[PDB]
Amino acid sequence: ELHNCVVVQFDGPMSFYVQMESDVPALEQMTDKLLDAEQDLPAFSDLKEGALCVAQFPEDEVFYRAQIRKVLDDGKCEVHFIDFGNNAVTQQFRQLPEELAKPARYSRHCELDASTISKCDAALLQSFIDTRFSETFQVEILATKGTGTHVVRLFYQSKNISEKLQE
Amino acid sequence: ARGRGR
Repeated sequence: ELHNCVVVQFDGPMSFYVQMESDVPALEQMTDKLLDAEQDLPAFSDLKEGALCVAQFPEDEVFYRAQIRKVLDDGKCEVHFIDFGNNAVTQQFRQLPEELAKPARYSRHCELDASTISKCDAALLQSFIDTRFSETFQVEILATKGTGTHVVRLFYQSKNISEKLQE
Repeated sequence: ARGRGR
């Protein structure tokens, strides 16, 4: 029971987000629809935590489904791109059609059993993972907590990455 | 990349 995915964001073995090779088809179509409607999307002003909408990714310049995580100053907010998993600060918000708000997030928050983490406590694991953003990893979902976060085992080319926390 | 933008 191992599914292909890609680690898009890493904050540790306790907090990271991936993109299941399964949901890619849906995600692409989402992006397609968002790119064509973008220009004509209305301005978004209800700026408060948890507010769903469409924010502009400073790097891409493209708008994506986002959730306001923290309201800062000068109309700048830290937002979380639900279909990716990374956050950013921006000032560009446009409304998200209800039709396009129905789908589920396309990036899944995961973590490894904390009970099996660190034998040497590897912070170089961050490096090992980031060095391979362009690569395909594998996960076996042990469960999904009431929060939506999967508890998982991480694999790279058949090898369990936890092995990178010990000798 | 992945479902990003063009």
